[PDB]
Amino acid sequence: PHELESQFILRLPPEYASTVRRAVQSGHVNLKDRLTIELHPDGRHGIVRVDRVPLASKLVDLPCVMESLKTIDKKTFYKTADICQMLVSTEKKFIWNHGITLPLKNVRKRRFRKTAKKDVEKEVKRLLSTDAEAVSTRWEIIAED
Amino acid sequence: IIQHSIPAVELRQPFFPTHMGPIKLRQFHRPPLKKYSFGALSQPGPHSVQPLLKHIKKKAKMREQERQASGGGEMFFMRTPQDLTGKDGDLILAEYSEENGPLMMQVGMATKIKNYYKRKPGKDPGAPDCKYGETVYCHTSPFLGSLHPGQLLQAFENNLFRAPIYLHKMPETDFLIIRTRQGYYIRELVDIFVVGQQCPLFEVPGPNSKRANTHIRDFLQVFIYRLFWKSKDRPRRIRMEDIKKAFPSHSESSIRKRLKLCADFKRTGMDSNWWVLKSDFRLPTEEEIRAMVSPEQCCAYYSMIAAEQRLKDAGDDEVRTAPWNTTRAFIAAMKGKCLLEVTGVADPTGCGEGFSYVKIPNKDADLRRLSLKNAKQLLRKFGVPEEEIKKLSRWEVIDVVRTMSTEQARSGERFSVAEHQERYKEECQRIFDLQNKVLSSTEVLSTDSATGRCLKIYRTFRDEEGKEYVRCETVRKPAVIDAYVRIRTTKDEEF
Repeated sequence: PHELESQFILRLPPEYASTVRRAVQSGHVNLKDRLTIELHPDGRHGIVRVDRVPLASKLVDLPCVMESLKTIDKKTFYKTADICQMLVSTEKKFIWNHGITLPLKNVRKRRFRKTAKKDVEKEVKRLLSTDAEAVSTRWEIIAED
Repeated sequence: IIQHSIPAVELRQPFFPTHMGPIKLRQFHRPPLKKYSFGALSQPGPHSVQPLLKHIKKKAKMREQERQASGGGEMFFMRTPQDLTGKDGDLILAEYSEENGPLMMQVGMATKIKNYYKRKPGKDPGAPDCKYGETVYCHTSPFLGSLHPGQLLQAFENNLFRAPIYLHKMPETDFLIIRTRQGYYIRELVDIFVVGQQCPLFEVPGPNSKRANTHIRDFLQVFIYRLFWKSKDRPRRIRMEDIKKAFPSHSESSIRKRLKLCADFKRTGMDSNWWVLKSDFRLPTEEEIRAMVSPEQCCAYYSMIAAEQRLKDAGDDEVRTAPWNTTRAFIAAMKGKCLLEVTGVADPTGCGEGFSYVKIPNKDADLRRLSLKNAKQLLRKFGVPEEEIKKLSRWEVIDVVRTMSTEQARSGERFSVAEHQERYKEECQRIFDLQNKVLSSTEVLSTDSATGRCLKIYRTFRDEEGKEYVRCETVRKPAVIDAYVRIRTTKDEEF
């Protein structure tokens, strides 16, 4: 079978980004030893090791949706993957408010129409299980108390 | 004119899914980073990324050899799923301004970049040249606004939408990591476009529509035909629970309706518990199966069911922002049926930038007995200018006095065409110009219930050995409240 490739964006500190960029544009396999990525079983934490120097990483959710588009003639472009995550290196914390481009900054706060967390469904599933495992249940809409 | 990849026009499941559940509809076009169970990345630890530069230039040299061996013209290369990897070719990135667009391309589909260039009045030097796309000279603006003289605007153009794009350079810190089961791979990116508000060219169907049910039936039929083509046994035969694995929300009556014509069930003997193909039935060829369902219809269906999920999760303003309504409104506005309020609640920005695609409609005897002279004195009394009094044309003077009128009404116990159309046209251009300026800006931007009643639930459980403790739990979140009590009210009516 075929599994859709999973592309994400890696953001590095600027000096480490310059060393990684120089090693990528060089093209040797020396970069392969120099740059490693360890993703922790949290799923939202990691180390990126540039030249064997550890950097602390967080995999965050991006507010917009990006799409990689490949081409052979620079006139027709074929969509290859959807990018929604970024492993910035240096829950609410794992959500990035800004977009990658310069015009998109504070997009989630200003350029996004109010949208719901769809979280609440999981919380309702937790309450329903407790109700069904009880004997009696007493609902009461309340006032200030 | 748009030629998608052979995985896209054949509707392969990895790229075009048969069924999307609720957690996969909430993560629509935002696929999370999945953990592998088997493979090299499934083992926990540090993993080296691998630089592909030799792979990119080897594949590009190989494709140029293929093109020059085939006569040197333009070729079609995307024939396999392995052609659609990010490991080769010139990648650009494309960011979207809206959170959830009305239409969005699946993986494997093609789009074109058109550079619309309105010439200057009289002499013009020529289109400012651009790295990507082909240039076309547009007298009639494709978008809602109109291009300025000497303004080049790039745009994504395909069968799904048409949207203005703006080339920005990438950040100096960001690279692109393509992870697969075997390892990590790294590219740099240099070009990233920002895609403005889409102008939809395909109408998303509504839920339970006739077009919606027709697409569901045709998609199931195409999947059944392609399973029959993949079958190796001579009287081609399939299994029902393959289709039940692909379409699990379908009632099996509908699947048996699709299999009733073109197949029959063998219970005993050879081919037992298989749906063999009927001997008189000619299985359709590849081009007929491609003519059954189009990929853009699948994208419109995916947009409909994703919007169905988002609306369902969020408990009439939201219903107007649903893509079937907005796509119908925009396509009707493009034929000239109706106009759109460009400021409204369907605005995907939430501020004054961007448009909203929701429909608005495009919409006494004695005066003659005045005997010219007294009508002249009346026109003098009302304050009519002396030119109209001076011509003194009986019929014109009476018509002007009738136009002056005096109104009045009470009981007891005015352009409707040009002005309305002109205001809509100017506002569309103003919003379009504002959207272009905000997205183009390389300027850095500084980082920045009704009842008032909570819900309390008391209960009764039995502890180990013998006990009867009661727990009183108070829910102060109005969101948890609504979902909780909605289910309770539904249950009160399930019996």
